[PDB]
Amino acid sequence: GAMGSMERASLIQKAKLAEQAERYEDMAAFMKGAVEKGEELSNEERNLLCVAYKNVVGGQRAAWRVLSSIEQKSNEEGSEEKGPEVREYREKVETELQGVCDTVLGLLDSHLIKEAGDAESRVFYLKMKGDYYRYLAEVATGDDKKRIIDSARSAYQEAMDISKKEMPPTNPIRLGLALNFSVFHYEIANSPEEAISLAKTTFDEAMADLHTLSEDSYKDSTLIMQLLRDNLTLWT
Amino acid sequence: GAMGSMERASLIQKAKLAEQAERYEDMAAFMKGAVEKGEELSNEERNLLCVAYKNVVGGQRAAWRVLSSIEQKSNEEGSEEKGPEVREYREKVETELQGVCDTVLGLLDSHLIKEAGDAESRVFYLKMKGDYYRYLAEVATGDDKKRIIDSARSAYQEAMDISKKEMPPTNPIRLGLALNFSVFHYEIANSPEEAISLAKTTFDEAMADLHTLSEDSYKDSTLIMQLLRDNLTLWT
Amino acid sequence: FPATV
Amino acid sequence: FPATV
Ligand SMILES: *SCCNC(=O)c1ccccc1Sc1ccccc1C#N
Ligand SMILES: *SCCNC(=O)c1ccccc1Sc1ccccc1C#N
Ligand SMILES: [Mg+2]
Ligand SMILES: [Mg+2]
Repeated sequence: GAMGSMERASLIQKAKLAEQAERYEDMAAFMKGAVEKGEELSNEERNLLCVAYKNVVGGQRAAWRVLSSIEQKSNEEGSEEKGPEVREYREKVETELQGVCDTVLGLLDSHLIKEAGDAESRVFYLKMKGDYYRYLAEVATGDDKKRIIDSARSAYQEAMDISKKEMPPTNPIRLGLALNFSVFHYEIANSPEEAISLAKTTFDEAMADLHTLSEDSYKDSTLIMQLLRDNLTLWT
Repeated sequence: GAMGSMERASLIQKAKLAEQAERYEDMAAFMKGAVEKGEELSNEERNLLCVAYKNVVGGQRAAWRVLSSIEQKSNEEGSEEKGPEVREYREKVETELQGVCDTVLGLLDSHLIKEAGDAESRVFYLKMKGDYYRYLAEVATGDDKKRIIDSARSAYQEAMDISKKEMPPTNPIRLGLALNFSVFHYEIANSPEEAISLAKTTFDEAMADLHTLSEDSYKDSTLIMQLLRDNLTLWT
Repeated sequence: FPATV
Repeated sequence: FPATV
């Protein structure tokens, strides 16, 4: 790998510089190099990995949705035949997106998840595995689409089981996992009732635990609780 | 080149799709492929070329300025030594920026400018040559920095001479050229008085010609006149 | 789209 | 920064 000759600490330093410069592709390449050094990631370093790939794949998903919408309109009655170009370019963006997801899933499988023993790291990585299978599911249409969906579900479910056993209901990693698994139910699994039930139960059980928190922990937890409420407002 | 097998019309079609998806690196690669087909560009196609590289190099300049600022702060008294990483990463971004500028200048030299006979295309391309030498000048510090600055000046000057002879004072290409040459004077050539004089004279001579214009031409010209006024307000 | 983190 | 087009 092109980052093999750079110090782990220098890769982390440059990931933070890339974030400041809004150079998220660079940030992801630096964090990929850091993971491939083979040492476990700290809490801060896990955040940097999350931020880098969230921004990269988020831009790809946004672009894929624009192109897919144009493609759908071109396949409407009375639409003028414009040739293969829209499908080709949507496929190009889709293929790059799948490549990014496969890269992230590869880092989690080699070997972030198997070395993560603490609940905070293990739930973080398993949620991430669910997320990037979810992005693969968003563009999937083939023989393995159901298996891609079930790979997302299985990763999310394992993260949920651990988070319920090992973390308080206000833990931001637990809350963020529930937020995203709820979105998986709504948008991927055709299960809006499960999506709404999960978001509501997660919100209510966090509300009841806020009294235990410091001001700074309260801020983190209520921030994600508001995202749960926002989704519930969208869905009801 | 990787676009050699794709039809010119398909490259233009996908450049417009990439613009809709805000995929400006793709847009630039498609327009580079279109230019390399060897045919002259239409007015619309010149716009697409401008848009693609403006967005790509604009992001690189923004990132370079963030990193350069961090680097300057690290070289202040009482700043803790953090190692070579900031300089290395600034150099990396700087090198990619220079690569983009060299690519654009290469397209103009092979062979867009020499085949451009109409004032509208020739002024557009020569202004573009001035612009991308200006971006090279922004990061230049070596033996050829004065020569880079003079390459920008010379391209701008040739475009100005043609635009004054062949275009009305409200022509948007002429106005945009004067806007950017004025910025060259202010930010690159250490000539704020020339910058202000050019922006003011350009604004006043366009104002006096607006009465000749249709509503739609008036909108284009006054839009750029307001950019001249904005710069004048910044500078006075 | 719904919020995710 | 100043405006350019
Ligand atoms: S990609 C970076 C943004 N997301 C997260 O930080 C993240 C990742 C996994 C689970 C939850 C969250 S959100 C979070 C986590 C810790 C502290 C605060 C917040 C928030 N908001
Ligand atoms: S990169 C696309 C934006 N810039 C320009 O369109 C451009 C390029 C060269 C000279 C002037 C201009 S601005 C312009 C040109 C034609 C019509 C309207 C406008 C504007 N505004
Ligand atoms: Mg495909
Ligand atoms: Mg250099």
